[PDB]
Amino acid sequence: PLDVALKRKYYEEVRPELIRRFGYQNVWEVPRLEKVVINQGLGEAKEDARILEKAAQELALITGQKPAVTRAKKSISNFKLRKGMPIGLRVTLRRDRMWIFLEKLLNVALPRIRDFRGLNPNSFDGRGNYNLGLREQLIFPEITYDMVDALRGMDIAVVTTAETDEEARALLELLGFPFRK
Amino acid sequence: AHKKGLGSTRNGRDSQAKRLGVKRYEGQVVRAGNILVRQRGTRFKPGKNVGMGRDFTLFALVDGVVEFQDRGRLGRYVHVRPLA
Amino acid sequence: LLLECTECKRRNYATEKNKRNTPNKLELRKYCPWCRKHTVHREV
Amino acid sequence: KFRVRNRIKRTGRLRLSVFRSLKHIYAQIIDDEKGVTLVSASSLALKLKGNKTEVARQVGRALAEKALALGIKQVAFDRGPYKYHGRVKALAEGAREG
Amino acid sequence: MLMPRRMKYRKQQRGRLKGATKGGDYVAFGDYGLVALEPAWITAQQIEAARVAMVRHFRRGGKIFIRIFPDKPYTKKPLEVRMGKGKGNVEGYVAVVKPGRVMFEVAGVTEEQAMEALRIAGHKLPIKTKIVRRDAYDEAQ
RNA sequence: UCCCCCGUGCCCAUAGCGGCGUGGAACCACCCGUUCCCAUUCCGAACACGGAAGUGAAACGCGCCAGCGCCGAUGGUACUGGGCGGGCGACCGCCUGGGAGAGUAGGUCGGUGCGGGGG
RNA sequence: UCGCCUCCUAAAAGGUAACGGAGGCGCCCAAAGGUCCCCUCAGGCGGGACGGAAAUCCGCCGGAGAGCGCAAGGGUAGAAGGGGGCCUGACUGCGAGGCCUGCAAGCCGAGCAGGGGCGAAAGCCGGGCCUAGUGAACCGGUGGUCCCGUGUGGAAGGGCCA
RNA sequence: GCUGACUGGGGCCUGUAGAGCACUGAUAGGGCUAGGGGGCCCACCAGCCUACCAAACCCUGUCAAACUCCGAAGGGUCCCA
RNA sequence: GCCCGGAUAGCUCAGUCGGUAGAGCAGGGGAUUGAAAAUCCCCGUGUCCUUGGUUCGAUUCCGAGUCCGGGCACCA
Repeated sequence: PLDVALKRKYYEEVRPELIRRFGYQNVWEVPRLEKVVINQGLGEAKEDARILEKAAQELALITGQKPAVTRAKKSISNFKLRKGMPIGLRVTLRRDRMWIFLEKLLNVALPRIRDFRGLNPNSFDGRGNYNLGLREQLIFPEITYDMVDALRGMDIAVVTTAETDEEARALLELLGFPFRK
Repeated sequence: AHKKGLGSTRNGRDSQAKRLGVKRYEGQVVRAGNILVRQRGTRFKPGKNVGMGRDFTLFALVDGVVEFQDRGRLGRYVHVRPLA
Repeated sequence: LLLECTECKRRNYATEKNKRNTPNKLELRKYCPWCRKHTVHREV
Repeated sequence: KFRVRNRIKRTGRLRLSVFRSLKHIYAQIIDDEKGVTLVSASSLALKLKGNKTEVARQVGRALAEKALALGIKQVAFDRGPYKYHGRVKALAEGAREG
Repeated sequence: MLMPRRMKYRKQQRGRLKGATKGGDYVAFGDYGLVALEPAWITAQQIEAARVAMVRHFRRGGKIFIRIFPDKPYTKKPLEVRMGKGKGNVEGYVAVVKPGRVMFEVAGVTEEQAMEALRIAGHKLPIKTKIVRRDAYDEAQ
């Protein structure tokens, strides 16, 4: 649907809180998610003749978008492969789809991380926006222990209107991000 | 009579000179065809009634008279203002 | 490798250059013959 | 940015520049060299319908008929950042072709 | 001995010595200079020699500022050989010096010690020298 | 003829960076959508279409500021067309025409053409 | 050492010698070509699971120091750079007019015709960002072909185009 | 058959002399300071210091045929005398 | 440029005169021994270089692309 929980939560709960905390004059000054770009590194797939198109069609279930097939820009003998035919797997989420993804991630996925004490509170640093990376991709509901074969982690960058990480920290913590105080 | 022995250099070359440069100047009457500049880049950019060949060579597209032009950051243009 | 080209099924020639190992095989291309205007041309 | 400046590919007389606003669409037949604008037609800025692409045809027709009068038969079609599509001035008229 | 650490080119043309100094012509560091009165190439071995004498004099004492630096290579064909067969081998390095160049400079010393030290050095140099102070050499506002 | 905005050229940084204020009636944007045209190596982000609730926050326009950037005399030198001198040489000097570069004073937070919409 | 290309020497047009300084060439690309449509670099500072000090991802700052097969120089993002779509103009018949120039070579070329390619169109396309990757004639070989064919018809063998 | 050299006025073209350090390198003294050496000193990996080697950055000083942000005098050329 | 000869297991190589894929050696285990060899036993390795085709099938027959091996010429 064109409406989801978090989306509602943002408007009818967080929006105001922030206007009250930091005293914004204009609706637009009030920070808002921009996007959540998620990406997998994949140092293999190159070699062992590995098609490994297993990861995108899989990823597509969790993110809800067919991911995009990213490739190496230099040649590195040291670290293998030569520009081009190379490997990496990246998807960009905005609007509803962005929301549905975070909804599930926060409300479900981070729960069944192996350890967990909260998300690292040093991954904005002024440079608004927040990064974190994961190890197991089966922590999401859609992924099952049957489906897996290799445990491919991922990086999650989440980008915002906030120009300082003060006001960005608030936004995420209030949207339901558990931070490791 | 004891002759000292010597070496060699690995140096003695240059290319054929290639006669680059402007071939007609401001206010020289020219016929269509006349090449106006032999150059190795866009040292001059082609203006009014000025074509440029695969080798960067500028040339009159009409029978006219040549004007030059510096446009600072836009560079230098050679034009042919036509007489008629 | 040096190379010639024939208005497939007769005369004419155009002459080029392929790189055998590099993308090469059966070189075919739509070129023009003065031999009544204009067809597909093969190597040889 | 939108550099685009395919208009920089102006080599041979009579530019029909087009500016498309979210709201409207405007267009002028410009003479370079002289640095001079001759004829000029607009969206509701020429007082016309509350639509869009269907308005574009009309502001086209409109531009042309005006210019025809003044001699102008033929030009070149611009809009710089155009993506030549949609809001198309496929008017009768002009001999700029297409 | 005293040479660059790299050069773009290994050998270079001899050239000439138009008058003047261009710059390096006013004091700037220490409180007494040794100035050039004639153009010359000064060789690293000379610079060094002078410098050492300076110190030796006011042994381990004040401070010294060597204001010319031998960047120019000095070629010389092998001994006994005839002409041609390319340029010669590089033997040393020179500093191009032209009248009014302040080649040395000293600080933290008595005028007596200084006067003298410099004189001494002027001897090791293959050109005529003069001693200087700190006049209207203060290009300020 | 005088404002303000929208296009579009010319001058080529005295037009710039950075700061600071302003402007939404009109323009313009951002915006509301993603049915339709058209789009994405994945994304309506971009491109594109249908819109008009909301904002001038962003971007754009207008003002102020010299910290940075840019420009920059006058004077005096360097160098030198041509004429002539000294030295054994490196090189130096006088005449008469030309005359920098650095630097000092100083200046600059642009100017202007055509066409449109609004007082 | 011997031909060719880049730079300097070369004294601000061109040209300029030496067994002067210092490097490259004798290839390469069926896409590294034509057109249309998109896109913008290297670095630097943050921030991010495997992950180096540059693997891929995000954000600022960054007019060009990236890149343009290869030497150098020139040029160049208002593309010559990168990506995609259809393509074969890496055309055939010609060439006003010029550069260069002892000769012979070398180089640029608008425009017209044929029949095409891309574009809505304006237009652009006679290979490649440019300057090396080359070898006169003679003598032969191929494939064509209005030609010649030693009394005639054909052959043999020549010429013509490639 | 007045078009020549040379001269006067106008207009283009230029990268030397000189100068400069904005690029490419070289470079003196000082400050700050990524790494690395080495003393303090321990494997809990940190941590403090260095009249040592040493990027960038700052201040002050320089050098260059194959450096140039800059640039004369002159030189080449066309027009009209 | 033109005519020959060849390709079969990791290596060197036998052959239906179109119906079987094999030596030898290296290689791995087992018997012998004061030993290392030579011995003696057992077990793995097959696009028979390549697509086509003749024929009831093909590994040997024919067309063929391919790579090495020679051989004889030629070079303005």
